[PDB]
Formats: sequence, structure tokens, C-alpha cells
Amino acid sequence: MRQCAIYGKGGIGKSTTTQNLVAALAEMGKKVMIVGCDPKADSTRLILHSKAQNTIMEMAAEAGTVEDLELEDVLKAGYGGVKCVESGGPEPGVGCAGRGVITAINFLEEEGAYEDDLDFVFYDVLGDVVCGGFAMPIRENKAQEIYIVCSGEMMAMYAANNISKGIVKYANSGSVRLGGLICNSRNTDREDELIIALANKLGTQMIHFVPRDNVVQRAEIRRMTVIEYDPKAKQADEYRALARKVVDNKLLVIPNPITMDELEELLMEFGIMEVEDESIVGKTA
Amino acid sequence: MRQCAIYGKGGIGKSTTTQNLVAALAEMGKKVMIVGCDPKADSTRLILHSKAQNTIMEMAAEAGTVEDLELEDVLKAGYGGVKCVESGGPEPGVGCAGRGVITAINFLEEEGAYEDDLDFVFYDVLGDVVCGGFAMPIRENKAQEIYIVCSGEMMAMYAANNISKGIVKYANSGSVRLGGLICNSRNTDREDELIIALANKLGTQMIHFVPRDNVVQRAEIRRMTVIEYDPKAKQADEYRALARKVVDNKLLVIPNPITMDELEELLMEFGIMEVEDESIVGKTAEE
Ligand code: SF4
Repeated sequence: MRQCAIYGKGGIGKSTTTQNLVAALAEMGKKVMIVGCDPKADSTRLILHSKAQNTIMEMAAEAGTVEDLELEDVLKAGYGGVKCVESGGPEPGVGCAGRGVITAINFLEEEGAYEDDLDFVFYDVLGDVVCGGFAMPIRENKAQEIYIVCSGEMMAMYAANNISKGIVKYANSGSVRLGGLICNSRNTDREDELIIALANKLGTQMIHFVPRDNVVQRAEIRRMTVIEYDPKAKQADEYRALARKVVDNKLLVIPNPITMDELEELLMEFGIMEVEDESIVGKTA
Repeated sequence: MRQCAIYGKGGIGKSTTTQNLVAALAEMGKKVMIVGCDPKADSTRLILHSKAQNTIMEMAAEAGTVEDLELEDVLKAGYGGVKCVESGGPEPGVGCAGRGVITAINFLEEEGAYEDDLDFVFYDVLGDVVCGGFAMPIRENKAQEIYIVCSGEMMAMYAANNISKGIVKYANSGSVRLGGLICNSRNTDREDELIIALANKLGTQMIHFVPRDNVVQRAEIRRMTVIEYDPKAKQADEYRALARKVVDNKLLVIPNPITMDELEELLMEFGIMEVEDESIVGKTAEE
């Protein structure tokens, strides 16, 4: 069983890419489980055709304690037999993402959910502020092959750099490694070139460039993946290509994070960021 | 001294509005301090015309402990005499954002940064995932008046609701209260009506609607607020109006958070989100 995680910031389609990748793996005959660890996204909605899946945190509070929770109420099967679980985001004002994911993983391990025919587990993790809590899957050596979803924009690339810093922090134990960057296109010129250049500086690869295509939203509105909604679409073949490359990937590395100066240099080289006129700084009109 | 915090999610102009509001208060004769508590934004760059202000976390790490730091190296003055500090985000992979923010605030107190002549302190806090960490300024009673920057978009309004739930969590034990919503316009139709409706459901008010105007960008490129770059511009009057309403505000409430169904209902009612056709859910193209 390969223990994987998809990390990335919010608002760039990370969870839609994760679920479409997972659907492509199931189509290939792989047994997969998704464990949602992103308080800002529905990590399983497209596999289950659901509005919202009951979370481990919510159900544990409904049954009093996680000790009296039944696996059947938290683990659901959807398209292609993919098994789906949601951890539950932190209780507002009180919770910590690190505590929630420890609780979910310990529960699934005690109930034998990882023992199956399982070929892959994917943790879908919010990777923006890479604090100790959201890095808990790394610290606990559960997210062993990490793929970072990003886009050719400053905040998404900054997040990729901070996720890489988190991987570096734990390099002296366990075996957590970076497997590559996935570029979720935003229809920006030279975006593919930019993420390839970032991957090169980080010491990894851009494993796939995911195009923007209206069929993604046509499937999302029906609460499904493209693989299920229209397996003949061009975009379905894009997710199949990504899935094949993930299955076959042996290029797992400890990355080399960059400085903010180096990041700004990349954004300028590829036309995203304009040069700063230091001569007008502080000058009124 | 009034202890305020601005909470809201990233990517919607929160720190730009905070600094322009603070600059308007300084122009009004108020002595203000900004304490930056957002890992993802720069809360002081437009007050200092700076590319980046050295943070307490980074300087403490170089010096060894926060006990080795001098206030003169972390607290800098900029436009209108506004004093600026940056807490610094968590060390990636290990740190907690809240523990760093509380370490920073305690250092400022012990070194007398809250001078008896200060009119306002504003904490600029990331309010998206409102975990225990980013609620630590609320739990530790460091900010009494919370203002939420939002916009007429699902994720920003979800963040506003989460911030409100964090406030409720500590209301029976402390004095923290919600003072209002500030709408950062995104040129979306009926956006002001949407935030007026949300504020009413939560029990608060829309304290101001901040329009979008190219003059904000023209000042930003020079690392400046609009108040300093062009105090005659119309947008400069919006920040002054916002500053006046904050000074005069007396509505400080325990909010009433809404459910996600009620939030989607608001978004569908005001044209942001379409009605969902249940009949096509789960139906393949072949069907
Ligand atoms: S470690 Fe991160 S998720 Fe946990 S309370 Fe601190 S900031 Fe929040």
C-alpha cells in the first residue's frame, strides 16, 4: 500500500484534481481510500455524489466519544469502489488540525481500514499555512509520497515552498518525500514553464499540467468526476495520464526550498510580476 | 486605549484596508499601533514603505530567545507616527501561529510598547480556518473589538461565519465582542445587499462598504496607503468615513452564527450562486 498526500492552498481546485485523479486510479483497477484533511473543501463530494459527508469529529461528538464510533458511519464507498472518510476541520476557536488528523488516523487504524486490498491512500491536506497542525501527516510519517497542487501565482507557489520546508524539517526520521508538482492551470501564459522552473529549483518535477476545461465544471455541478461523467472527454485522458505517472513514479526527493527573492525572480522571468520602480516608492502624487 | 482586531480570510484585500483605515485614524489625530498576526500577508508595508519588516519570530530565532530582543529592533514608526510590529508566522512544519502571536504580544507588553498615550491597537489576524491558534488573541483577551473584513463570495462569508463562531466560544467567559463587518468590494452585483443581509442575520452591522478603485493599486505599487499618496482622491474619503464609524461605534455584540444551508440560501437569494438541479446529480453524459 502506498501512503500518499495531496497538499496545496485553497481556491485553486486542489480537491477537484485529487478526486479526479483518484477516480482514474479506480478506473485502472486500483483500490483507493481518500481521507479528507482540508477544513475548507469537500474532499469526497465528487466520489459520493454527496452534499457533505459526515465527519469523524462530528460523529464522534454525536456518539459521545470516538470510542463508541462505528466504522460504517464514517467510511463510505462511492465511484469505482473508492472509500471516503472526512476527518472534520477544527472546532472553531478551539481545535487544532494536528489533533484532528491524529484522531482520524488512529481510529481508522484501530478499525482495520488500512488493512484491505488497498493499493493507495490519499490524504487531501490544506497546505497554505504549514503550521505544525497541518504538517501532522508529515510528522507522523503517514503522508509518505507528497504531491503539491499549485498554479502559476505567487500565493500558490509560496505555499508549495512552505510545504517543501515542512518536508525538509522531518527528513531525519520516517520517509516522507516530495513526488512532484501538479499544475492546475489558470489559463495564464507561460504557466507550465513557470512551474517547471519552480520544480527544477526545488529539486523535483512537474509531474502533470492539468488543463482548464468546461467539462470539469459540468461534472462538478452534478457532484461527479469527469472520469465518471464523461469517460470519452479529452480531460478524462488528462487525469488518466496523471494517474499513470503517479503509479509509475520513482522520483521521490527531499526538496530544496527557495528564498522569497528567488521566487520573485521566477515570477518576473515568466511575466507574472512586473519590475519594481524603486524610484517612486514613497512618492506622493 | 481600545484594543481591536481585524479578522478575515486572505486574498481579499484585508491588510490593505487595515492599513488605509489606520492611516486615516492617524490623520485624524489618533495614536495607533498595528500588530501583524497574519502569516500570509504584510500588515505594515504600506505604513513603512517597506518591502518587508523584520518579524519578532525571525529576530528571536537569530538572537536566540525573545528575551534577547530590544524593542527598538521590532517596533518601527511610519506614516502619521503609526507604530508597526510583525509577529511572524509559524516556522513551517513545527510552529503554531497562535503560540507565536502570544509570545509576540507578551514581549510587547513587558517592554512597555502599549504606552499610556495610545488610542488604538489593531491586530491584523488571519481569519479563515479559525483554529485555537488563530483564536488565541480572543481567548487571551488581547482584543476586545473584532471587525471582520469580508466580501460577497462563499469562502469569505464562510470565514466570517467561522470567526463569529470563535467569538461565541469565548463570550460567556470574556469581554470580546463583534463590532461589525467591513465589505471589501469585488465589483460583484448586489454585494453590499448581501453583506447587509449577512450582518443582520449575525446580529451585527455592515460598518462600511469599501469600493474598488484603481487609486488603491497606484498607491500600493509605491508601498503606500491612499491617505498618504493622494489624500484628495475620492477613495481617501471612504477610508476616512470608515475610520469615523469605528471611532464612534457602540454596537458590540455576541454574534449569532448561521448554518451552511442558511449561507447558501443567502448566496442564492442575491444571485451569487445558482440553484442546484437535483435531477442531474450523479447522471452521466450517457444518461
Ligand atoms: S498548530 Fe496550526 S492548526 Fe493547530 S492550533 Fe496552531 S495554528 Fe491552528
